[PDB]
Amino acid sequence: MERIKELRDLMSQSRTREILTKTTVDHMAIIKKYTSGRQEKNPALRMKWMMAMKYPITADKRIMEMIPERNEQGQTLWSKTNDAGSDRVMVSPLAVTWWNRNGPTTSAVHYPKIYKTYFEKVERLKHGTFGPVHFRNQVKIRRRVDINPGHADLSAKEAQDVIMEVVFPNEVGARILTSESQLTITKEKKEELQDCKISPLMVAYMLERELVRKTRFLPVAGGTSSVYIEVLHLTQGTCWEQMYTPGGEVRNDDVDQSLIIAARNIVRRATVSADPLASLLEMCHSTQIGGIRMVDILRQNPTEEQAVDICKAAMGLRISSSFSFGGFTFKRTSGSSVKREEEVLTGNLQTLKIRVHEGYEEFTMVGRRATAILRKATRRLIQLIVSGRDEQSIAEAIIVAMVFSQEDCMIKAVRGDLNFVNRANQRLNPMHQLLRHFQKDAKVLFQNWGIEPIDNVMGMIGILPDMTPSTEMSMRGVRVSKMGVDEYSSTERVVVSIDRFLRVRDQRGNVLLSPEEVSETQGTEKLTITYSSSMMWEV
Amino acid sequence: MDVNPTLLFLKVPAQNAISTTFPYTGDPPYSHGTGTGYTMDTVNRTHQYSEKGRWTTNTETGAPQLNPIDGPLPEDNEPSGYAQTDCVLEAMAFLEESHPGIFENSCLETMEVVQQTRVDKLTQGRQTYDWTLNRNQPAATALANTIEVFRSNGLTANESGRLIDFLKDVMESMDKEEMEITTHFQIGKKKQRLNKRSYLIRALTLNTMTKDAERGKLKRRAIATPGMQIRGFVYFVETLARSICEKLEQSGLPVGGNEKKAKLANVVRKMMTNSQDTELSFTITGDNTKWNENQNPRMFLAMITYITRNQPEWFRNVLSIAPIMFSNKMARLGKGYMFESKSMKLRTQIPAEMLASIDLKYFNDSTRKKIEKIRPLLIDGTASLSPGMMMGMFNMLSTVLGVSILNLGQKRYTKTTYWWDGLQSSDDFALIVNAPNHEGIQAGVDRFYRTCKLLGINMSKKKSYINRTGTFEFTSFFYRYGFVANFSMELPSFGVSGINESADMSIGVTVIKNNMINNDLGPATAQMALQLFIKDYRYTYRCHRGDTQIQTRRSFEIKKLWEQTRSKAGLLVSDGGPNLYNIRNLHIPEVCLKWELMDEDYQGRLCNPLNPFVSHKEIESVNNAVMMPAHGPAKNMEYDAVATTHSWIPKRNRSILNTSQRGILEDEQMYQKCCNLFEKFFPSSSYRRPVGISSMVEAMVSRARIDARIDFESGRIKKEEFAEIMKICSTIEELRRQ
Amino acid sequence: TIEERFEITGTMRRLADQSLPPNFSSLENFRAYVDGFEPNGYIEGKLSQMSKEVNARIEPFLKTTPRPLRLPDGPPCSQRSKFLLMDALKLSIEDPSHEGEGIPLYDAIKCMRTFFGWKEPNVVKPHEKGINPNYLLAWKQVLAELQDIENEEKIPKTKNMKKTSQLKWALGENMAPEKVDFDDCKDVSDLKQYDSDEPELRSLASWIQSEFNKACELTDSSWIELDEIGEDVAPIEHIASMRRNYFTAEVSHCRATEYIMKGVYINTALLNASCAAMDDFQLIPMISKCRTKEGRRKTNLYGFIIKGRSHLRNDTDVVNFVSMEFSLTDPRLEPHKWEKYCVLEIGDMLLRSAIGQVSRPMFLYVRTNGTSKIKMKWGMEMRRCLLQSLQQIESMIEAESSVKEKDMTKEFFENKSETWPIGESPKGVEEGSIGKVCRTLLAKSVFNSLYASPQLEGFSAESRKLLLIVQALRDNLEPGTFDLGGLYEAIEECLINDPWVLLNASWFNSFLTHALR
RNA sequence: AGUAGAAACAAGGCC
RNA sequence: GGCCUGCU
Repeated sequence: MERIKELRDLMSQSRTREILTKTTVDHMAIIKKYTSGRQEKNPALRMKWMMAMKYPITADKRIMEMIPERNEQGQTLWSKTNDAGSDRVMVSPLAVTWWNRNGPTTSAVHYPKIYKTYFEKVERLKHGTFGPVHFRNQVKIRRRVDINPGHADLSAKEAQDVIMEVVFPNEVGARILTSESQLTITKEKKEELQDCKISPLMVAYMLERELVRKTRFLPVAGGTSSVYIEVLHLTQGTCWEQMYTPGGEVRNDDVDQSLIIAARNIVRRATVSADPLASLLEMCHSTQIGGIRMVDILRQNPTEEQAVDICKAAMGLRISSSFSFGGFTFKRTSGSSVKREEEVLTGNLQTLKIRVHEGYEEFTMVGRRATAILRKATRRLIQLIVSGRDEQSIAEAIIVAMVFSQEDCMIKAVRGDLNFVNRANQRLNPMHQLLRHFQKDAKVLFQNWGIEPIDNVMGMIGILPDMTPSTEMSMRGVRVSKMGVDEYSSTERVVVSIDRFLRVRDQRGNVLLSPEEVSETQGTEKLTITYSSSMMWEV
Repeated sequence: MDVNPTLLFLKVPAQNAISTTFPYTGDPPYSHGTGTGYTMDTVNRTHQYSEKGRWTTNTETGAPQLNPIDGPLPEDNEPSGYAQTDCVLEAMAFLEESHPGIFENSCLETMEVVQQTRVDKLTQGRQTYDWTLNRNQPAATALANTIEVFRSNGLTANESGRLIDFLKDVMESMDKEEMEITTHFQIGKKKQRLNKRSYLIRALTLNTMTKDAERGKLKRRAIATPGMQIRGFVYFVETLARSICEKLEQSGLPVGGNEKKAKLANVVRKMMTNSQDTELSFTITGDNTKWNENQNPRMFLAMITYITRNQPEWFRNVLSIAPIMFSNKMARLGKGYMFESKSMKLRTQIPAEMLASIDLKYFNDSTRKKIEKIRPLLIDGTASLSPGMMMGMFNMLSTVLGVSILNLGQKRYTKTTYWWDGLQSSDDFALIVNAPNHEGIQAGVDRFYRTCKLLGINMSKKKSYINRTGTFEFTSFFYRYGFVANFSMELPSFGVSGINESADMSIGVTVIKNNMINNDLGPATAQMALQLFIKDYRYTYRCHRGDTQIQTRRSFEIKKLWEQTRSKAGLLVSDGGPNLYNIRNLHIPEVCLKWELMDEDYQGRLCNPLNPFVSHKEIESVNNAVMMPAHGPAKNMEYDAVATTHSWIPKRNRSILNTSQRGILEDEQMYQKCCNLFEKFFPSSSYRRPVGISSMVEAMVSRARIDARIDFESGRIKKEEFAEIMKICSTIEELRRQ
Repeated sequence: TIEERFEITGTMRRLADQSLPPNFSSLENFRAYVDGFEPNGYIEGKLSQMSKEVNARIEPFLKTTPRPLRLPDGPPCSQRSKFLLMDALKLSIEDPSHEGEGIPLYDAIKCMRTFFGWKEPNVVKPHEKGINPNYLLAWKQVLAELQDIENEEKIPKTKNMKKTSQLKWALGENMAPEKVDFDDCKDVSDLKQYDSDEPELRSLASWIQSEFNKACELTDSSWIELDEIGEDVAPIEHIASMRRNYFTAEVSHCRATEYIMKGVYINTALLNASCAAMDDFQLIPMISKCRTKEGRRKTNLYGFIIKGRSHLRNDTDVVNFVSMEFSLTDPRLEPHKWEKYCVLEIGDMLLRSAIGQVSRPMFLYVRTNGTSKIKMKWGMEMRRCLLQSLQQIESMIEAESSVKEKDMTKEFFENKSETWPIGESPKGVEEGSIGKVCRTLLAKSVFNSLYASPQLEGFSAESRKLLLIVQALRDNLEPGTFDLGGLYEAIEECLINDPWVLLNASWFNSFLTHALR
């Protein structure tokens, strides 16, 4: 009633009539931003300079009927003068503290619910457990780490529609919330905020912060989880490590680690089946995680892992920028390449066809507990530097780079029974078979690679056959460095194809993923994975 | 003994103490008066570095333009803007050859953006030269005034609410024989007309200003601000250029400081460690002199034409328009000049527009020479600036050219034992050239210099040097066998930010935590930063512990609050309470840190929605503060904070009351009143900007009708009220139609 | 389906045709040329034709290559700071009142009453271009006003000043010229452009080095009391607290921290009086609260300021004020340092002497000065110096703790074994402990804030580059340049008249002399 | 006068 | 003498 009367006044006024008739709804935002007020070039000087004047603050005009004109000492608390481009009135800051000492009171039980994230941060810190300070060289690796620790893994656009459906259910538009996760999130969030009386703009902002995922490049050592990055100013330094345990855990860490385990198990089964893709799809449909189905997470969740990527692509979803090989994630960074479809022999005299690439090319190898950088040419490796944590990590990176190089020094180092076919005359992949052969131990590949000199620049460490650092002469091209750059986080989402046997391929024709790159490791899910097809023990 | 801190560098390397060489604790140098002199100087310089070019007279603007592209080749090591179109195109071709499909994909992305993009995004911008008032005005104010003048003249396609339609309207505005603008005096307004040439020079012109708070230079520089017509085309061009630079491992401009450091470290390591021990490798940590002056918009048009190869023609035109306008861009001279008569003891402000006519008795020899050189180019108070870019509007395309020249040393194109690679961010580069001997290094650096002078990219010998690989500098990042912390660039961010009490507290603690994360700030230094920030906070905002005897104008309310409260550890530093912040608690706001210690009465007074102090306008500004970093571009600081009674907005300048444009305040007031009513009708007007193509009143009445019917069917509204509402709905519709 | 149609036509077509290389007349022909363009070895061809003279020959950089930096010649440089640094004197009352817990005017009256020995003031060192009797009359007016405040029952929190001709002159009142329209003043003879010339050249003097030497010295008082922080719960918090305790112990007794506090107080007071009372003149005492080593708190009065009017619009607009400071330093032993100062003789002082009592005279340095909003804002934040300095120290400490896997704060701060070159004696370079380094960097930073100028920024950058060239040479990384004498001319382009910049240049010359060996 | 340094303040407009 | 403004 009050608003329509205001409209009565607006339509009666000619100037208002002008603005209302000519302006469109599209320009309402522009007219919301229409202001003479220039933005402060030096805000500090202008908030230091103004706080020495009477009436430096502004407030709504209702202050005139809520706060008195002066306090007991006689200091004036508000004036009748109005702001420049507003109806608001100029008031001193003593009206604020007066409000805090003599103003109306309310019930702030809503605010913990509103600012949920901040209170989980406080509770996690209050219950955390510190330990010994360990002074030691800190190898800080720049890496993409999620900052928000209660993020429901929804993008800004993805979660703004859930926020609207929760708070503004009639202004959602054509966007239909397909995913089950979104509908559960909607109902649950709707329930807590049934009567919240703070502000729908700040309720929406809070829900955005809580539900919207956020990632930020940060130098990280030690733990990478989300609860471990909010305290990165406290756990990790340049010369000191601080042992610390979060008091709590978040659903996103569990959702991620359980999705990874589920997809790994699914792919492991699907590989031995007759039609891996059909089995994979049927398993992905008949399975769910923590009640919410897994496909919802698969469309909703961005996660970097070979099995998750295979699952997503099999569901026709977008995947990572560059290929995987031997459990490591390679991203090319220079040069072109063409395959050749050529033939060669081994040291055990077995003949094999492979595809060797052309041109000089640089690559950014990546992994779980290591990192590396590679430069090579047609059939020829040029150099490989590694930045792993443990020595066996550097060994893994070096053997992976040598197999990837397709050098004859590696081909002519194969000794023993290495069958390049299955037990039924089925052609396995040569590269993967070499990588499994050289994974028992590569003594001969190390003793046959070669040696070169080094300039001893940067104090870089030498290579190790059997734990013998050599600081002046070492294998050719292979170096080791303290500290790595990670790099791969930026992702140029590439389009791809998939074979029946789960061979991912880019638009060109090269191979990007395969069921052999997924780990052989057997983990234990953090959230309960529930599979209902006929037998509840097959995953 | 006389003390000398520089001798400290005889034991500690210069990179492990470089913070000592940064005098960032004192007032930054500022300009005081007009920037006309620097504008004239820059125009005459950029017309000097291209003087062997060809002159022309524009048939549309009448301006004399100097075109140096495909001009003669340079003969000395002085600056030159004679870029070669064939060489730029060859650079682009080799870039595409080394990174295939990059231009196709970038054009597809930018086409999607063009199809999706809207007009409201132009409100998110810096100061913009309004061409209706000839005055710098906020981006939204300038956009609104331009839209109003367009609709008053006849250009009305923009109701579509698309940026490309606003650009079509800008293009059809130029083919009209007379615009109609409005001018204020002192209170009313007056209609005025602008023939085609006048409107053309107003749409193509740029405003000029002096750049304050710049660290590292004795002499002041000028900067430009474009109008509303160029802003959309330059936005689209920067979208394309960002999309391209994102897919290049050699660019560094679209990424942050940490990604710059990552790229730099990978490149220096690659050129050092990956290269063989037999090869030598040398790093030139260089800069480019007169970068913007020598960057012709015609070669940017060539780059846009190449990048868009085999793309739709509409996309080609929309991206070509911006280089076309920059090639013809004009520069407003500035504020003018002040003249003092000492004998008569008086001062006088002459506007710059009279300089075309003013006698030259009143100027010093330097200014006399500048005016004499610029007068031929002066047309109606503005100087034709065709021969070169003014200040970094096309930054990312320049970075693309730098990455092309850096990519032309891949060793497939040099065809020689030497090669090179590096990282370039506009006006700053690091180039590691690897070669088997010092003759190869010299040949590589000579070919780099020469290939850089054939593309209009000049290398600063004054600011570049070559050493062996392992130590270098890039954008004040000092790499010495690993990156090193500086902390002197980040020093001006360690005080009160000047937004409000809550915001200043949150920003200070978050800046401390960030400087702890990225720039290796220590634990003791972080604690000291907390303590000093809190002292400055308390002294600025007049909020002392409350158990003190500091007599201020705001010491009485704080004492009453201190005495009223039983639990005193629950008060905020803004209300006269203790400081519970430490290293463990840098990631938590000041309201959640103190929530179990607060009294329920104080807790409910502080956190109250009915307060007259808290106002929030849009979701974008709720917790984001534009913070200008020193020796860097103005950034945006996300600051986690809790909405309390301390989260006010501060007052406005209030000088506009004494000027002819005083009636803009009433427009502001009505606009905000109306928008508040619309938000009442549409609750989500603040969160999500409304879209459609309907006049506001029709939506208002339609929502009123829906609300009334719903309320009557099952709500408070009774039949009499519903009838009255529907009667007014009909009355309003009739009034609107009339 | 609707096909999009973005058509260039009319004016923006013609402007389009006039925006190409010179051998083209239409965008369509240029676009066709590009679409048919295929690389055919064009860069190499043009390159060969391009003359050899265009090159980037690398000039080697050796020990004998870098020459010293030339400094300007001219009359000696004069003090620019807004208050006296080493020549300052303190009256005290020993009152247990924290940093701000007082009424500045009441504190000032108490710190002035404790001195007996006042005489009729007379001028000792005149201005040589002004009228010193007006400064004398202004001093006498300040004394009269202080006695008036004393007589009045309640000390005013803020005192206004009368607008006499001495203060109207000394504060620049009715000195600006009137603003008129150019069409009403055209034929005036002396109407001309503002003077825009090179600043007056000035050579380095002996005093900025003694000032820097004394700024790095210890003192008999504490100058920093820090806000409270939370209780330390983690071990790294205890480590940080012990580090900070060492830092503050070494740094709290240092003249640089005294200058930090002086400047912060003075700029706060000046800004607040300027914003609050814009038309009135205002008396502002210079107060600083220390705490002697025994533990008693002490208040200290340095003098008085008299803020003129302050109708400051731009951040560069100037507010004028008259500064008066007590001192014991005779102005007739370094008169070139006091070019802009008037110096009176106001009293006598008997300090604790073993040769009876000395009775050294006591002078008042009076001057007109000015400040801006930005200079005030940046001088209210001199505490940032404490951060930069201590941060660098902490960096060093951590850089050594990383090498030896153990905490090393105690060894450095107590055992004093490590020594960093921190200044050259006639015998040679002499090294000092970590505390001297801390105080030296603090004094550098404080001075940089006090004497901040564009010359300092420029010189800092252009000498950073040369420092890096010398470091590349020191690391045996065969460094080289392309135009080094020009780079020197670019460094020397910034040495004009600023004492701090000339001193930094002298330091750089000494560093180049002692390095490269 | 002073601040400051490539152009400004050292108050501005309105009655 | 009275009001207005202090980045317009």
